[PDB]
Amino acid sequence: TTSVLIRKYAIGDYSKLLEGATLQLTGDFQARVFSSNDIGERIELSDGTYTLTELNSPAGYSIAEPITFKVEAGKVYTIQIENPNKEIVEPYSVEAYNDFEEFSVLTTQNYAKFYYAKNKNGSSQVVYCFNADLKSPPDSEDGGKTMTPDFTTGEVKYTHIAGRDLFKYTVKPRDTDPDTFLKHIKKVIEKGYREKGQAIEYSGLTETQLRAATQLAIYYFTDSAELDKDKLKDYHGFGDMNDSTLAVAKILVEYAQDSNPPQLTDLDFFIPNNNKYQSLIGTQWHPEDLVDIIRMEDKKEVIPVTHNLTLRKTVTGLAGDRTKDFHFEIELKNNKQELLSQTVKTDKTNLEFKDGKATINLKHGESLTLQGLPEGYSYLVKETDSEGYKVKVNSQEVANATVSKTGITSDETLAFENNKEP
Repeated sequence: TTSVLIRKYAIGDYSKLLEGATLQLTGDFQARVFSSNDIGERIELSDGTYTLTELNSPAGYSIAEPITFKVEAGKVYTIQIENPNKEIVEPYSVEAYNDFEEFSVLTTQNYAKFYYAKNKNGSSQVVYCFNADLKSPPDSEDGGKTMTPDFTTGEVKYTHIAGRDLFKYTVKPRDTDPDTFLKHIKKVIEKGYREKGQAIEYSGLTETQLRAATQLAIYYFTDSAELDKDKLKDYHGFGDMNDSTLAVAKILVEYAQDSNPPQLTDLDFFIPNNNKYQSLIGTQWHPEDLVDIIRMEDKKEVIPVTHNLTLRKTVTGLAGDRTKDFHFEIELKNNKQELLSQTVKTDKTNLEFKDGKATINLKHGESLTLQGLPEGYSYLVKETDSEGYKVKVNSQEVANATVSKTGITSDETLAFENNKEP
């Protein structure tokens, strides 16, 4: 039918898959639980809608939001967009190098940034550094036949993935929208230097000079590099770029930023197995070697992208009924103000939200913590059966027993007090 690989990653360090996560794949097919490993969980799936849930995560990491995806006619979709995560079956197996042997000046000195990635067939494709400040790919003295290993982590090999969802690999990006950023890169590669012995459209310019201009045009978007002679003179040896090349670097950026849509549909991308080394944007595209990855990312819980919402009830006054269930109507929306129809897990029994709404009940001294709510979410909680009582939420008189909060960036607590004097 259709092969997929479940891969767990850690946000911010993709130098290895995150092992030790307990995962659960559910179908709308026998549901199963498995452990995250170093290559990915290989699964054959029939057409249908599936859900991947993290039951618990490794020490240090928060529980990730469940991924719901859809298999249909041999393709995978995430919930409906085409699966943006397509990656080689054996990760950190593709060799990329820096051709230390190759000499071609920028003005007075060797460019010395001739980065390549070896394809399955043995050929090399021109690649560019995606992280200006991180280490260049392994030096090679024989055109990619043998590479210099890293002293600490051994041979630096790369996972080959599709260049979709590239925003999250950038250190200091100029753009704020991931789509607009992917647009910008695609178009720089497009009018930049892609092949050895290609026609150089721009007069009075070598292959290595267009190559250099292309690289700087990537840094423009990936690391907010400026295209100014004065500010580049100690910036990674780009002070050896003549004014003719810099101008072509400008043209590439100005083409990227114009409204025309990108002509290239996809590009190869490469991630090293050492997070001190830079990721690499390819000039070519090899969908043959890529399979569908259902890719889940765990965030460190010290800086969490999800949050807890606690509701407590307290009954005060001598006439208050402490063995009474008060009922609360919760309405949740996401970052983009869409009503959440999902399963919110809790410290007690899990809560099925429908049309943004879900109802709970609490007696005096009872509480309930809704867990794993997304960044920037909002609530609207009403106590529906407040008749008779003077209700305070977080010690504030609320005539209608209804309280809201939007763009929630942290844990919150709604401590309801239900007073009733005699």
